[PDB]
Amino acid sequence: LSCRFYQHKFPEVEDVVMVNVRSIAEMGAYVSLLEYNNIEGMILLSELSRRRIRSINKLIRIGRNECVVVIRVDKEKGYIDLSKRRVSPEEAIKCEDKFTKSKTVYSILRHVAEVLEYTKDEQLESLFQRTAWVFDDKYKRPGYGAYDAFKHAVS
Amino acid sequence: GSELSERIESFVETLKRGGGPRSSEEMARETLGLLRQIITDHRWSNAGELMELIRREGRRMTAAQPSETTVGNMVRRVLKIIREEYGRLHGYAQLQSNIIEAINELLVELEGTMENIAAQALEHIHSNEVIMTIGFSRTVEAFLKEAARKRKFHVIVAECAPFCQGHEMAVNLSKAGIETTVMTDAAIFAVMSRVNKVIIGTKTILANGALRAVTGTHTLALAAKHHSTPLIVCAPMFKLSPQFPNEEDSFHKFVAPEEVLPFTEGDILEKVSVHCPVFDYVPPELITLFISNIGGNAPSYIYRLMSELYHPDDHVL
Amino acid sequence: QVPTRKDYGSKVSLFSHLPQYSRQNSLTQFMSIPSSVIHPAMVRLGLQYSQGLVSGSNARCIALLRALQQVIQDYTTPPNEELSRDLVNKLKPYMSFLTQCRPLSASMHNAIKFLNKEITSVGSSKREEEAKSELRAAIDRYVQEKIVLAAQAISRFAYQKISNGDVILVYGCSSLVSRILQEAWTEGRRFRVVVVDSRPWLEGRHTLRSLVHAGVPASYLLIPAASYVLPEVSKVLLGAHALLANGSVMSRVGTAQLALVARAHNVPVLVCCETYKFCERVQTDAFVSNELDDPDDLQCKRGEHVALANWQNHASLRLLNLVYDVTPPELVDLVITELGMIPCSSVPVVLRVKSSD
Amino acid sequence: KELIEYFKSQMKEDPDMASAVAAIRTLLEFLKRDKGETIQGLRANLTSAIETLCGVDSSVAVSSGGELFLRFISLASLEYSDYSKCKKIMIERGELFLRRISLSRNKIADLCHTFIKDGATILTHAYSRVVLRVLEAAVAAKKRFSVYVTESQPDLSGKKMAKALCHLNVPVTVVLDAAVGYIMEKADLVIVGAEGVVENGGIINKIGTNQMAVCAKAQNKPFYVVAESFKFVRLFPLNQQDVPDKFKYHPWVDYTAPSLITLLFTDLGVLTPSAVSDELIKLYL
Repeated sequence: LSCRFYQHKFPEVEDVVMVNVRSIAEMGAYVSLLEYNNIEGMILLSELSRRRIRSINKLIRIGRNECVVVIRVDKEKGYIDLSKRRVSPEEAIKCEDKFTKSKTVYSILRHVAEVLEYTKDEQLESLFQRTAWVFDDKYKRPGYGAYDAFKHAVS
Repeated sequence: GSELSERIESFVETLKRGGGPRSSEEMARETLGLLRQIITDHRWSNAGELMELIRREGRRMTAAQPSETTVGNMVRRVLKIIREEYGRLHGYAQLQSNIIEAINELLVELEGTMENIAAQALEHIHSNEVIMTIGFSRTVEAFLKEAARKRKFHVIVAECAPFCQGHEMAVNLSKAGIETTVMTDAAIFAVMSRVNKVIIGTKTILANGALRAVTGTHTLALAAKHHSTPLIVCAPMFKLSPQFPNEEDSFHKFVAPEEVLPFTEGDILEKVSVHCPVFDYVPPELITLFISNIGGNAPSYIYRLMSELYHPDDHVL
Repeated sequence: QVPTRKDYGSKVSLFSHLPQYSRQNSLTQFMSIPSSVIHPAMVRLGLQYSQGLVSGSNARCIALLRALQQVIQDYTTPPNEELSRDLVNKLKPYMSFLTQCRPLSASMHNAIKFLNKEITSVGSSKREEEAKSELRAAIDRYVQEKIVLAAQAISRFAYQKISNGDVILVYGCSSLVSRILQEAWTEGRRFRVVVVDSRPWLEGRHTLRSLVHAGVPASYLLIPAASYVLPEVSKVLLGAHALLANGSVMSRVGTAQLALVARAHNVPVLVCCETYKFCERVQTDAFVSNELDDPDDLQCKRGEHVALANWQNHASLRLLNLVYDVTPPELVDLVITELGMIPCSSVPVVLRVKSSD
Repeated sequence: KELIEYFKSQMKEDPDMASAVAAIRTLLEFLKRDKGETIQGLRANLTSAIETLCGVDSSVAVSSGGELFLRFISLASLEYSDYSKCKKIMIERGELFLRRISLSRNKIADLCHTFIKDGATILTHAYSRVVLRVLEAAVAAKKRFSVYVTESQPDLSGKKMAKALCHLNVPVTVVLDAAVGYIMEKADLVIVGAEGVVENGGIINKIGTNQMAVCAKAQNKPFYVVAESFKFVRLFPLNQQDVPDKFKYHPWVDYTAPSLITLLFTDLGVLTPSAVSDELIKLYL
């Protein structure tokens, strides 16, 4: 029982997303996008660093969460190109805080759906769209708007 | 500011008094964090002024403890990173964030070292093998305790006489079930007739392929050269030092002789001369193979890693 | 899908992790006759490899690249998929089938790595057959230079080393050493070659026929009698299959033994290897990465009492024929590549100038 | 032949001057005096110049320095397309390379004399300025040691080395050249000057060296070899006849196995013997 974190199923261009590396290949590093229902992405071998890299396993760390910037996206082909070279430490801290707030909102709505015993993923996605994605579309801020609305609703 | 010098002096007398922290990868992370704190808490116009600054505090940190080379080679690697960025920006203001992201890349390189050696560890272990190690090192015990997941073999952990730290390695490998045999340090040539290969760690790799390590392992290297068994030095690349062996006789670290001859021996302690060197020198001709996180390298290849990680103008620090 | 082969016989306790197959066993008993899971060229390559018809390293890599050319020529692209990912996702079951037929040579591993680096470097804005012809031309140029230009360069570098009145020792079957001896005999050097052979391949007869047909006076010998001839032998030439990062020489099994007896008789060792047969992988013995052939190949017919025929009745009987072994780097003197004469200590260093750095 | 006359005038004006640097200066003077606008026309003239310098002087360092200079000319010809600016580029780059080479010996002295312990024993071979420069930097660094120099029978230059060290007021002793295995057990380190380094890590030196090397092998003594970077040779001698016979003429040159050599002390630093092949493969002859 899982869903994505925002109302869009695919991230936009130059959008820093939080991923976890699952496997390493010759073309790049296969990752999973934790805030987009674990869709498969790829960090390129040319984009892993700004320095000459002899091997992919020196900086991959399969099992570690990392912030990567999206370089190319294709909804038809299903290809998502990611990059660790383009992201800044300030953008990495911003993506870490945004992923932490979105994961807190995801855990809150998962506990709410477990209390409501909604075993179907479509009813849970409708609950997502009626609770968090409506505020995210109203405030035009994915992750920040839903967490801000929940912090205001707690008071 | 002032808190920087607080942390620097705390690190300096921490290295002066004892081993703080215990293992070396935490110490390398502390050194890189201290170096990024030094480059983020100062003001400079040229890169050479920060270069002279880092050379001065590197001199201070290696004058705190001359026997431990990890802080010195980390300072030298940061110096070569700064030199490479100044050379690639010379052929100005964006230098600081470039050194910050380079230090972050070095931290991601450094946190995944032992598990990369463990990933390449299966290329050196076959079934029903006799392994002999010396001392205690978490890289070699992690190596063996994950290589025993698909292979079944034997590890003979020999204790070292100043501090029998191989008992901890024996009880850590025996929990994984690798049929660990515990012996002394005097039976190595007594058991070298059956040991197929020698898989040890080290403290510091020198520039010529030689290495200082836990004491008694030069004897093990001599016995393994006599029996022509290959030596596996499972060592990371932050123990790589450009310091040559014959250099002002500051090689060995001597400790208190209480562990060799106790204070309750008698009046004979006055007319005796007890030395306890906890480190030993192994030449490169008694070494077969080094295993780093980037792969296996020859002792005839340590100069290339030296010139790729260090600069010859920073050997004096 | 492809199942795993039944490992034949009783394995050695030190070789429990390495597979041991048979030649009377083959994988295609439970496979389609129009091969759909594996390519027809790939299953043809696997049958040519499993039966022992292609045993030389350069011949194995050349037939592998020809099968890869037939794979790329018979390749189609599915919709909403890129070539640079689907090709590496489809070639990995092919290489797994090839490994399942026989443990791969290191020349095949370096060819796999170079092909993966080449088909990773294809931009998706290119067309289908344009990129296919570019990759076919890249494979052709790669095998062209790193076979014939490397062989001509190593033959030219060995022609200036072999003198007149010399006696040369060879072992096994290699195309490079045979081409070196043929070009040295035809270009003016007068010498005689001592051929050392070993059981159970008996592949020294191939280079013996290559030396007699070239007009060279030959001498055929075995590995125990090489100690009889090494006081006579002035130079030992060997054909290397792989060179490792410590300087070890992975070749046929009677190499480090022969190099040790040659050093004991003060005869220098000259291995002949190309720059594409190098490895970043390193091993220090013949036990952690090796090929195991059939256990039924060691038997012989010396009269009427073939003793290793029904060897499987004895539970305490192990049969073993090692294929590859490594040499200590202090035993081999020369390494003759197309860049010149190096020691073994520059095996990874040439890799550093062959890794685009 | 003005080239051999200029070579002998450059080599005889300074007794502290090596043959290889005089050959490189002669080659630079011949390239400045050529003024021929041709790549192959300059390459053939340089090859005839090195042919004359090898027919006159039978030293290995002369032909080594000419091959490095020829590789430098080939690199400078392959870099610049037009020859008019390339001539001045070759002249300026060769003058700057000779200025870098003429300061090499002092660099060897300050980077090499650090290894020698105080109160130790040095074993050394025949006369060369490099081991004198290393030893005078060692005694300028306030070190005391006892020196044993080989008498070196074919030309009694080790006695001249001992005279130059007694004028330096250091304890030196002419030891018999048949006694290098007699004093090997007292010699804790053996530092030797070489005249040519082959590709694998071995060296080309005077005839009494290689046996001393195996005396350093059976008795576990560190055999240090000291040589500059212009003595790097792109050869592979396997046996003792496999050196080129034009440098022999009672043999004059012994090939020393690279396994018998502990360290090298070049302008790149204190190196393993495997570093010479690295420099020779990125130099590409």
